[PDB]
Amino acid sequence: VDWRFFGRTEPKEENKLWFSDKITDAYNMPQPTFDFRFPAGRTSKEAEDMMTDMCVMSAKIGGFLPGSLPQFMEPGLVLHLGGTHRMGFDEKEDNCCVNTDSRV
Amino acid sequence: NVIQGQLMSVSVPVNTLVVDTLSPTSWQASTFFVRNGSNPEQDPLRNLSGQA
Amino acid sequence: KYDVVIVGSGPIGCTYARELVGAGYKVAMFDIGEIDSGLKIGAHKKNTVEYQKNIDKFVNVIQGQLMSVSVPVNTLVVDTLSPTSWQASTFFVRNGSNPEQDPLRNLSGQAVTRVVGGMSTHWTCATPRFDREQRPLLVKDDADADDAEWDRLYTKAESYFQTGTDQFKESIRHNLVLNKLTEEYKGQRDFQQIPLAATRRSPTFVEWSSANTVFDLQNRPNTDAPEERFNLFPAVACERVVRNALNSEIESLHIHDLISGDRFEIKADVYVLTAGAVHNTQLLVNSGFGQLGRPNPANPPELLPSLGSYITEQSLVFCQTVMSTELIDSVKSDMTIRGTPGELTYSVTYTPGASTNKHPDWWNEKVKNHMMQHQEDPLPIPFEDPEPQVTTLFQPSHPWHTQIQRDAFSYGAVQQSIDSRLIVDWRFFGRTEPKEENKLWFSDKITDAYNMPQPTFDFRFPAGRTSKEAEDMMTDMCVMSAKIGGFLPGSLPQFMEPGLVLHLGGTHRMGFDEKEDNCCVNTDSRVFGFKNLFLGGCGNIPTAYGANPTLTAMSLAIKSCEYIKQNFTPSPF
Amino acid sequence: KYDVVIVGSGPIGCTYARELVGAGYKVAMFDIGEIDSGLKIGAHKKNTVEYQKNIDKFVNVIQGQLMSVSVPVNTLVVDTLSPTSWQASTFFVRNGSNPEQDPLRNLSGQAVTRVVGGMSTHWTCATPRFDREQRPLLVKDDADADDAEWDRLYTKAESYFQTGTDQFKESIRHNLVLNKLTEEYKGQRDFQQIPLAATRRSPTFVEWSSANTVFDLQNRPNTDAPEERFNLFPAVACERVVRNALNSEIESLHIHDLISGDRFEIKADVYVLTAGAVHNTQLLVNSGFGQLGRPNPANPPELLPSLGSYITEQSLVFCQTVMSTELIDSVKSDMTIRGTPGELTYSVTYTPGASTNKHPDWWNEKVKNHMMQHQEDPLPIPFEDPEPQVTTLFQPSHPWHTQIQRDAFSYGAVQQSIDSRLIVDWRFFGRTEPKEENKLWFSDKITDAYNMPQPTFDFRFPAGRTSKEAEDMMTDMCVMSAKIGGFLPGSLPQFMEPGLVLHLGGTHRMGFDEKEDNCCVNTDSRVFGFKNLFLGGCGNIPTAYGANPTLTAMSLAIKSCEYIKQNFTPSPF
Ligand SMILES: *Cc1cc2c(cc1C)nc1c(=O)[nH]c(=O)nc-1n2C[C@H](O)[C@H](O)[C@H](O)COP(=O)(O)OP(=O)(O)OC[C@H]1O[C@@H](n2cnc3c(N)ncnc32)[C@H](O)[C@@H]1O
Ligand SMILES: *Cc1cc2c(cc1C)nc1c(=O)[nH]c(=O)nc-1n2C[C@H](O)[C@H](O)[C@H](O)COP(=O)(O)OP(=O)(O)OC[C@H]1O[C@@H](n2cnc3c(N)ncnc32)[C@H](O)[C@@H]1O
Repeated sequence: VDWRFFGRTEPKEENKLWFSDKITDAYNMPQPTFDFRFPAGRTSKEAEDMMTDMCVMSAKIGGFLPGSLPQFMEPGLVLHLGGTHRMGFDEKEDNCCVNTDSRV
Repeated sequence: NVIQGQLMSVSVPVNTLVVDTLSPTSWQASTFFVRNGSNPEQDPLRNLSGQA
Repeated sequence: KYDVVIVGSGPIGCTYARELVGAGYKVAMFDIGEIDSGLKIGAHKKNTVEYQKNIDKFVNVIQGQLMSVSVPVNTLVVDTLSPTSWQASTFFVRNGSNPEQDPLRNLSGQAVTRVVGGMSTHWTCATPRFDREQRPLLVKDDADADDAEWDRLYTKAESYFQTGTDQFKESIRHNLVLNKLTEEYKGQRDFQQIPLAATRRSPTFVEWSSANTVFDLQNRPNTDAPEERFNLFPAVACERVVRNALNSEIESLHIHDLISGDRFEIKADVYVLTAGAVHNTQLLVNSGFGQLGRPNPANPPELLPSLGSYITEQSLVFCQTVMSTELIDSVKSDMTIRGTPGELTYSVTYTPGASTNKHPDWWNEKVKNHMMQHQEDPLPIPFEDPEPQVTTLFQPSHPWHTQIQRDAFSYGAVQQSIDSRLIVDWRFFGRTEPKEENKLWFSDKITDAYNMPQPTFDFRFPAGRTSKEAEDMMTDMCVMSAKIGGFLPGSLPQFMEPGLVLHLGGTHRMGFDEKEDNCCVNTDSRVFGFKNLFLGGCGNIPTAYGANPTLTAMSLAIKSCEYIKQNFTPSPF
Repeated sequence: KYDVVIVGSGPIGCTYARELVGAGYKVAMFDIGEIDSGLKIGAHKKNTVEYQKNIDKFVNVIQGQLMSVSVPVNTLVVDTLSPTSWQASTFFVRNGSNPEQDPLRNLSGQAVTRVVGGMSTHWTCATPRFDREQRPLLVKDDADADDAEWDRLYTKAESYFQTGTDQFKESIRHNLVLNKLTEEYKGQRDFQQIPLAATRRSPTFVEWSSANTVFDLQNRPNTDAPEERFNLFPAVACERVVRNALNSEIESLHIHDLISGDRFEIKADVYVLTAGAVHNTQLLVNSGFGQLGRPNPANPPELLPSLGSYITEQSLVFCQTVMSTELIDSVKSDMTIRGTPGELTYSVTYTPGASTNKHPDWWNEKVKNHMMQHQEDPLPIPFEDPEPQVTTLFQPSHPWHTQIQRDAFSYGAVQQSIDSRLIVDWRFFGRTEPKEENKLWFSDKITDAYNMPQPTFDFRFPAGRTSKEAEDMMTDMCVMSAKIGGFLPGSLPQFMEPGLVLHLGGTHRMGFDEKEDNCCVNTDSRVFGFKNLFLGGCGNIPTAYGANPTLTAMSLAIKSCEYIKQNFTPSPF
């Protein structure tokens, strides 16, 4: 049995996806670059509490499989990236890019 | 394998792993230079290395 | 001819030596292994200046002297050989494997050490007492008297080992870990330093105890002990104790000198076997106790039917953690920190004696000095900080022993990327119910490297409580360790191979009545029916225990020595 | 105050001790390391009965005492940590790494051993002579006289080491390998047993030589040597030799007692440094020879400008093979074999003395007995067969040393599937041209675990001949080994990490003229300009060599002792 537990990440202004003005990708487009750390506070506290929850819960079904012991996966392997062009009611007030009609 | 076959990494930092078991006749650079499609802008410690 | 012969120069044999040499007996001691620890015979191998400056190297020394007890026949397929290479058509018995061994009913991790001083040349030195729930009875039907007997014996044992609980009191990391854990358990689990057989000599050097601490193993008489009589004979395999016909006395010991190759017999009044849990059993079975060969429930042994049954070994779980931001920041919580490290304006200061300080001035001085003198280093932990040595001892509500430390460890290339000061080891040790079906037996056909009957395990962790607790123990380590930091990749929470822990007991177990308690020795460690044969070691322990057993084994050995002293007279000098 | 002080108790220090104690000098010897080899001080650690019954365990003992010289700063990314774990924002200097070390210009495999007896406590004991093409000149402009000098010195060195070439003559596997290789090379390469410093005591036990063989390291005078004077002082770090102003004499040696922590100075007439290739250099640079810090071509050292330059280390390639069907079948070529193993009609017979037999009766007896008494075993090789010990020595046409053996090896789980009798190790060792740009230097800021200037390598294998030969050497091992069997998966042909081989030379090299030969010592191993300072060890070797260097180092040390004997008078007893 596989266990995958997925945590929530607070949006923080310092967490960015930006694009190189010099370097390009395979399609000659500006090369994507991440400036990302999991926020301190709630996000990190919950992530570790989440790991513990999976250890506790999974023990009810059986022991860990060697070679697949409890672990954090590499950041962004999960592919659930959001907030790169985020929605809100007011551009300035909600620090966002699109409205609730997804209109820029 | 099908999943792995179509996930292309977004930003790969410059690799700095030391391989010092090469033959003396093999060419080797004196630095860990930007290679193999790595992104030289990418700080390896502030990445989403798994993003694809 | 001697008064007493002791087989094995481990810390339990040395306990007998210490007591009986001191009492004026003419003692001989034999060990199959050799003197290979320095001029302090049987001393701890980690007590060199060079090891304590390169501590992770010591794991190699441990590995170098753990020889696997029973290896099953290997059936791994290698089909990438060249076509010209020879290959058998079957997975035949090879490379010292034991063909009697079922690979799925083994203690694959069980190993033995054959060197003077035994495993005490390399052990971790943790010497906790067993609480009542883990401990065999020495007095029946009076718990107070039983507690008093145990307290007196353990106190003497702690004396011999030089057990202390204060040698790591000035470690920042020790404190950091202990102080956090004790805050998080609501007063319902107590955390202390692991009781350690060790004496600190300086802030960077600890003299770990060993067999040598217990008894120095020098031949006597000598200048320091002109009226004592002791000889030690290394590289002598003890092969057989010779039973009389009535099974009431041992009459000699057969030995094989490994150097000359000659075989002798040695006469003593008293024979003590302290060859370890595995090798005590083997020597007994080779002498006609229990039985050789696959055991049959139809045909039980007539002599010591319980020998080699009810064996126990602990479940062991392990991980490492990387210390949390919260804890690293707390190290420096009392400091005012201004500027950027390495720049002209950088400073780290504290106010001595301030009441709002979390830490005493000794801590703050060390941290401030480290931070100001090593501005290239981003951690507040000083460089020669002693390692954490933390436990919460076994209790009914958490019936497992715990050790939270930073022991010698061979980090992989990627783990070595993590600063060692951040790394904490977790080892949790479970207790195993004694079950008659769990056995150590010996082949009637196959022999080991010393031409002795080959040991074979028939072991599974008992169903019920033992297995339920082991898994609850794994969970406890996941929960507890999360309070200090996340898991270190490559050292994620795992069960270790059965018997890697080396806390095997019950192979020649103690009780009040041979039949009623299904046992082999009485509370004097005397073999039932025999006037003059005693066994010492963890194999005597008949109970389900989680804590490290050597101190308890030693305590039983002191009691056994008292019996010998009360009943056998030393020969005249 | 002593006549002679020797720094280091390795086999080269013991050579000086042997010669000079014997000649009647009052000798002191210091070693930073401790006595930890048994009561035979400085003896080979593989000389226990237990290791020779469990030989693959000995690799752990070697690993346990090789401390890396210079480790670069690690920059491996671990990004699978929990978010609560502390992490630095940079790959900062940690875990004892050397921040001066360029990771791409290192000898990452270089390590040192600090124990009494040095590396001779664990070495492989191969003691070949160097042919002319590898060997420094002791006499200029007369090759015959040079050859005579070398023959006399090597002969004495072989005596001290107890070097032999016959101790493995009855190994089936030795023969199987040697006899095949010599048939396949058309008479143009000669194969012999590796000359080994060792004395066989029985068919399953070899007493490997060490420093102890050379000099027993017991204090004198003693009962065996009432008129000799020697003291050995372990756990003493030798820190500095004190130069006079004219750089013509050493005036004292500063020492640090590691146990008490006190620092002393010791006066002698003669100072000999035998602390190894790395640590001789370090002790000299700490005493003001050469220079501390990153070297500058602008600003060369005024004292011993060649110290720490022209360093050489060998290229080393390795694989293992699994013995071919052709060779395994040849073992039993003289046998008539009828029936199926384990069945009533199975038999294996030969005709003694038959002329058409390929093998002598001693071989055929062993094989027939093995095959008939172990019918469960599919191989014709007896179980306690000694290991192969085969070489073809360096020659102009194949300028690399070779060793074809079966040494201690920690096989992975899958390799352990292959019967050990089938497995053969290949190690080929190349020669490295001395180049001025190849350096060992010492940090002016960073210190090692003993508070001494931190060693740093600036090394690449020279372009040209050295690199061309190394790759030709790899190819030679692929070609040669294929004659015996295919490669063992997990041990495929590979270059080992630079300096793992531990045959570093040229760090304080010998020659006739300091300026002309770019060197540090003369052919008496005397430091140029100094009346009373001598260096011993592989660091003296100035040439490109492939063969194992210790015997050659020892030969130079005997010559140095002769000079000391001719020029310094022992003090009166
Ligand atoms: C391996 C080790 C063990 C250890 C541990 C960590 C490791 C890496 N840490 C421990 C700790 O923190 N606390 C604790 O209580 N125990 C720890 N251990 C285990 C401990 O070392 C053993 O429990 C203890 O050493 C047992 O003592 P004992 O004296 O009973 O047995 P021994 O040390 O194994 O020595 C027995 C000897 O007798 C010899 N021998 C064996 N067979 C023969 C024969 N046939 N003839 C003559 N002599 C024999 C051995 O060679 C040996 O020295
Ligand atoms: C590691 C080993 C080495 C070895 C080998 C296999 C391995 C696994 N096999 C070899 C073989 O088959 N043939 C051969 O010729 N060499 C082999 N080697 C290498 C060999 O062991 C060395 O070449 C030899 O031991 C060198 O001898 P030497 O006497 O020059 O040096 P040493 O053995 O390193 O001992 C030097 C000692 O001095 C000490 N020390 C170091 N620093 C100090 C200071 N500051 N003060 C006082 N003492 C110092 C050491 O502790 C040491 O014992």
